[PDB]
Parts: sequence; structure tokens; C-alpha cells
Amino acid sequence: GSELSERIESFVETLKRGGGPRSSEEMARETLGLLRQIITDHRWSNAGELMELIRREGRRMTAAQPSETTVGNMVRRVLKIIREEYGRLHGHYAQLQSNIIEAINELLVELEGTMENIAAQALEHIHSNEVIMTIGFSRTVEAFLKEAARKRKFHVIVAECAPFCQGHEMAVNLSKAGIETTVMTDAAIFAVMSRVNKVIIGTKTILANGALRAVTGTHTLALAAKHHSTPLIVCAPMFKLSPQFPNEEDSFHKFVAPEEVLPFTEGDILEKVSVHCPVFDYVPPELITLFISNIGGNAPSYIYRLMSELYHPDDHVL
Amino acid sequence: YFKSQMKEDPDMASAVAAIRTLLEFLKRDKQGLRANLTSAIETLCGVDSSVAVSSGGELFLRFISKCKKIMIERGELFLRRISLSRNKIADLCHTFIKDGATILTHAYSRVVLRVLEAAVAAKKRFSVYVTESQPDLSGKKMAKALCHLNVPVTVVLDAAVGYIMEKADLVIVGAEGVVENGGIINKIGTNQMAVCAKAQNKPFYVVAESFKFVRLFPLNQQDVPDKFKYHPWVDYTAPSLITLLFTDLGVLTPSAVSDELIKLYL
Amino acid sequence: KELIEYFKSQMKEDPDMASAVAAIRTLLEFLKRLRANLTSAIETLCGVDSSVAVSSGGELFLRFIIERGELFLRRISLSRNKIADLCHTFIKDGATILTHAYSRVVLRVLEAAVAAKKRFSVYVTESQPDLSGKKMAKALCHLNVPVTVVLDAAVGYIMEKADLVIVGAEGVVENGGIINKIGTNQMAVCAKAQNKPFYVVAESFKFVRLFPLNQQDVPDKFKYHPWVDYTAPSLITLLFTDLGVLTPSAVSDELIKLYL
Repeated sequence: GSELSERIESFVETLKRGGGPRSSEEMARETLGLLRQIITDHRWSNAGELMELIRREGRRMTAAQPSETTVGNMVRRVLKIIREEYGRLHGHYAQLQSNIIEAINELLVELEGTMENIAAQALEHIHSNEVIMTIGFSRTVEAFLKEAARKRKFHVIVAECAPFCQGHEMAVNLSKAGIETTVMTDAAIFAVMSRVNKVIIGTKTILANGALRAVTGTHTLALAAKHHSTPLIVCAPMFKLSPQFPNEEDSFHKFVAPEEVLPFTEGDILEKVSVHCPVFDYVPPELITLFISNIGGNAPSYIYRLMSELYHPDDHVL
Repeated sequence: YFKSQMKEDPDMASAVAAIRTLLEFLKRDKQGLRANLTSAIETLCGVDSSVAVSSGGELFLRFISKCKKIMIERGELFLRRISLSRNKIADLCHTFIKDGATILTHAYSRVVLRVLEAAVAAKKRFSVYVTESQPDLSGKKMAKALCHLNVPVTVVLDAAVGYIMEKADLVIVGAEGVVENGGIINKIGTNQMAVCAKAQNKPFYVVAESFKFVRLFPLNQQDVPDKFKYHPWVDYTAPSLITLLFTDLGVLTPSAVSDELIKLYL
Repeated sequence: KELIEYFKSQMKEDPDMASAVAAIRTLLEFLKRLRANLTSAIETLCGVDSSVAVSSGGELFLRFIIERGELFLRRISLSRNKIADLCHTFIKDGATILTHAYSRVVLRVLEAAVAAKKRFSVYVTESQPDLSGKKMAKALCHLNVPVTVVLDAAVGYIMEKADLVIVGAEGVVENGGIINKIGTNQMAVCAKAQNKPFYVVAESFKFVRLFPLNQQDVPDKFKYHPWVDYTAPSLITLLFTDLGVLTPSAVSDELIKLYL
């Protein structure tokens, strides 16, 4: 009844006015739960109206915050599941809901298992007496390093982001487990080159041409890695695959208040100074080497193949 | 033969002209029809030496995979799909142009012109640079066609390709054929401009339809067939110099067109 | 003006010289019949003939300078022979030469190579704005050389069939680049992309006090559809001048010593 609508506006408002869950896995889980509840307690006598309603809700969620491509992936996966069930049955109208609920539950179980599946492949790409560099705070790279360091010993260098110094928390968490981490600013990135053996970083999402969207300063790291010919492996689960190619996207990066960059107490010079604080950036696909996910490492040229199964081509525009 | 008298419409291309000529001459029979179709295709390409014409003829003859009722119905629908492919490509490609951007083009191309007209219909402002196309003057005719679209245009010599490269934002050109690896076959003044764009790190976009997919795997400029080059009129572009390809099957990377070519059974 | 008649007559009389050479002849022939008027004559000559070579020659003459005026042209007369002798060694039998425009210095180099009992093929660019590749091919065909003419748009198609690239230069800049025909930068880029040697042949009176960073740094009075362009020194392999073989990084010291 009204409870579903109330949860819908609450989710939309908490997505729009600010950030939601700290981890993307929880966000995906609650998006799947919201979609399942929408499917359950709604009146729909055929698949077409259900898909239309799901598409409308996905469009509303995307318009709430387009900077994050997490809810839209869940909407597209649900639409693909609906289409697959309809093709299996009609190719009906009686046991569709139970099949949909089962598909949602298995998808949730797989999403829960992605973390362990990714963490299980830590020892293959990491050796002893190696130098690994990470930028920012990521829950996947941290698990990778902590699983790889329980059997070997290496060196990790963590660089924090200038506006949001989230790398300090990552360095503290790693050093609490005995990894011998280092803390340094973004300026000394080219200087620290020529001594790093491997680069392992995360990303917010993966584009269609193999590109990815990550925190600011990742483009400089990729350029330095390409200049020094060091491998660059990105660990990201399967729900970060965005089926949209990189367009012009003048609003690709998220712009926040200039308070983080420049304090409000600067004086009268703030009336004629332009301050911009982008959050994300664009990394060309040619600067990436490997893509580690829950089904195994894959080349950047397998992104379209991986995406084709996940999302139906007609749902790319949603 | 008969392709010459369907050239009354300048909007349509030579490959589609051969396709519709084959469709019209199909309903003249009085299996052995495959040999007749092959001979008709050979006579069609004997007048105009284009890879696009041969690929389109092969794709047209591929629908085989009295009992002629089924066969005839496919030609008109196929022609309608080629007709809608241009609009689909324009719709998919017009989103990559921003306000105030500079666009560099090589020679005349109806697909590029349609994409530009769609972008102008999307309320966007941009400038176009066209190479004069010294062998046959087609860049100036493309500029003349774009003149009445209220779009600022300027024709430059083929020699001055690397001089204005830094002033361009993106490069979009057509293609007379897509090879298996991922490269394209276009006018002679294409490979060097692509090399200059790659050296300047400018994006390189290619727009082509699905009937221009040819099954060739060249390794250099001399690996292309001699019948297609005829002062050569066609060259080869490496797939590593192409950023994205916009076709009627969706946006495809240079490494992703090989799978489409294999699945097309051409 | 008061010297354009002499300028045009000198251009009409002998075809072997260049615009800078003709300007030098006009200058030292009007010298007998001073800094201000000489500078005005150089300025009006540069205005009438828009080329960096004329300005470079006039400035070098003004710095060098009646008994001292003969040395400059007496030296530059045999400077071409010295450059040809220095450059003809780098050509091997069976090699392929890729030229862009028509220049007498590279013609002398090729004729010295053919006089040294060598066999090679020459590819020339038709020079679309003013047809000079055809003129070069017609002037070189009667040297018993298999020379063919290609289009301006075919530079990237015949790159794989060329062993080395030899082109002229109308002016050398401080960083080691050259100011050549408009279609030279793309040829240099294509040669660099295929690891093809790029040899530049020029004299010593073509040095200018210019340090361009891109195509927009070239003065508008020299480009005038531009006529010339800028080539980065990183795309040049070697330079052959009358002052010996010079690396692109060594041009700055020679320019400083020459006092522009």
C-alpha cells in the first residue's frame, strides 16, 4: 500500500539530498530489495506494465543522482530477468512472480558472494617483496591486500585525495594489520614512480569501451604507470559495469562546494576567483591492463562481452 | 548494365544502387539461380570498383540461407532497413558533439552530413573543417552543401591536414569498408590524417553501415586488393588509430567489430 | 618602389638563385650608389617578397657589412657545392628517396649521388597550392633517374615504400626545427611514426631569431591557405649545412655564434 510509496520517496530523497550507504554493496542490496518489494505489492496483470513501471522507477532514481551508476544497473538487471522469464514461459501469467522472486534471491546471494570470490584471487597477482600503490579508500583493494598479506610480505604505498583525505583511513586500517604502509600527498606521485612494481586500485564504475570512472587524481596515476610501463590492475565487482559509452558528459564529474578546496574565510578575494572541486575523472581504456572481478581476471577488451549478457540492448537507455 | 540509370538520385550511394538494381532484376527469371546472381554481382562491380558494392552484393545474395515467393519479399524489407540505418546511425552519433566544438572531415559523406544536420537540429553550435580532396573535388561540394545549413564551414587543402590538427576537437569520417581486424577503408587522404590525430591524441570516430563489412585482413598498405585501389583511390587504416565506430548495430569498439563480422556470416 | 624594378629584373635574368640571393644582389648593388636606408630597403624587400630567407639574408648582410661585401656571396656560391658533397654520402644503392617540394639544393645532392654511380628511386609530392613537384620531376627526369609523382594525399600510403626522406628548408629556428612547405609537417609525422629517417638540407643564411611552440607562433607575414608551417625539432634526424653536419640540438649554438 502506502508503505512502498513512502519507502520509494525516502530512498529518492536520501539519494538526492546526500549520500546513502557507505558501501556500494549495501546500496545494491537495498536497491534489489526495493525492486522486489515494488514487484510484490503492485497490481500488474501482464509483464509489459511491470517493465514500464520498473523503467519509470529506474528513470526517477537515475534523475535523483546521475553521478552514481549503481541503481540503474540493478534496474537493468531486473528488466533482463523479467525479459528472460517472459521468453522462457511464453516462448504464462500464472507463476511469473515466484520465478521473479527466486531470480532476485539468487541474484542477492551471488552479489553477497562476489566479495569472497574477488578476495580469493589475491595470491596469484601479488608476490613477496613487492611495492603496491593505492589511491583513496576502497573496500575491495583493502580486502585484496589483507588476504594477500596473510601468506606473504610486501610494501604498500597509499596516497590520499587532496579534497577528501580518505587515504589516511585506508593507511591506518592497513597498518593495523601489519602491512608497512606509507602516507604521501598527490604531488609526489611521479617522484615515487620507478620503484613501484604493481598498481592495484578501485573504481566507481566501468564504462562500455573499457574505461572507468574513479576518484580524482587517478588519471595522473594511470599516466605515470603508462610512462613507467607498470601494470595497472583494477578490482571491481560485476554490478559496476555501466552499459553507456563515454559521451560528451559535461557533468560526468560530481561538483561540490568550493569550501573543501578554498576556505570561506579567505576574504574579499572570493568574489572574483573561480574555484572548481570535481570529484571523479575520466581514465582512457588504453591505460588499464587487467580487470579482476568475481568470475576471474579479464582483459579490458572483454568489457562489451561481459556487458552484453548482463543487460539487454534495448535497456541501455532505460 | 542498368546501375547507371538509377544514379538519378544523388542522395543514395553506389552500393545501395547496385543492391536495388539486383532486387529489380531478380524478378526476371524464366539451385542454378546462385550462378546467375553471382554473374550479376560480377557485372555490377565490373563498372564501379568499390569494396562497398561487393560487400553489399554479397550480403544481399546471402538471404538464400515455383518456390520464389519467399525470396522476393526480402529485398524490399532489406532496402527499408538500409534506409533506416542512416537515421539510426545519426541518432546514435549526434550525442557526441558539444557546443563550440571543432569538427574535421576528409571528404563528402552523406552519413557525416546527416549526423551534422541532426546535431544542428539538437541546437548545437560547431565549426567544420573539410579537406579539399584534390583527386576529385568533393570536400568543396560538401562545404557547399553544408553552407545552407547555417553551419560555419571552411575548406582546407589536403596538404594542410597536420597544420589545423591542433585546432580540431574531434575527427569523424565515413568508411567504404570495414575489415575483419577493425580498420576501415576510405579515401586516400585518410590514413595520414588518422596518424596525425593519434599523434595529437584527438579522438577518431568512424560512421558506417552494416552492409560495408568486408572479410579482409590486410597487414599493410599493399595487402589490399589491386582491383579496389583503382594514383590509388583507396587505402588502409590501422584499427589502433580508431577510437569508436558508430553503426546501425550499436556503438562498437574496433576490437568488437570482428565478432559482429563473424556472426553476420558474410 | 625604387628597387622593385631591379628585384624583378634579377628574378627574371638568372633562375639558379633564390629570393634571398636576389635580395642580397639588390642590396650590395645599391650599396655603392647607411644603416637606416639599408634597413628600410631590407624591410621593403621582405614586404614585397614574404619569406624568412630574404629577411635572414638581409640581416646577415647588414651585420657582416664595400670590400667586405664580396665575401658573403662568394662563400654562399660554393656553400651549395659543399652541402651537396657532404650530403651525397648518405645515399645507398637501391634506396628510395621521398621529396616534397622543388628545391635546387636537394637537386644538387641527388645529381651528385647519381654522378657517384648510384641507383635510386625518387618520390615527389605534387605541391598542390603551386605545382612544383611536377616541375622538379621534369627537371630530374633528364638525369636518367626513375622519378614518379604522387598526390599530396598519398604521403601516408607510400611511407612504407620509402627508405629515407630528404627535404629542403626555407628557414631554421632556434630549437632546431624548420619552416618548409605546408605539407612537410605531416610527412615528418608519418616518417617518425614508421621510424623513417628525416634528413633536412639547408644553407647557413636561413637562420632566424624565432622560437615557435606550435603552428600559431609563426608570424602572419610569413605564412601569407597558409604557405609555410612549423616542424618540431624532435621529428628531424639530421641537418646538412655548409657548416658541417649538425644535430637538431646543436643548431642553437651555431645560431648564437653566427649572431643571427
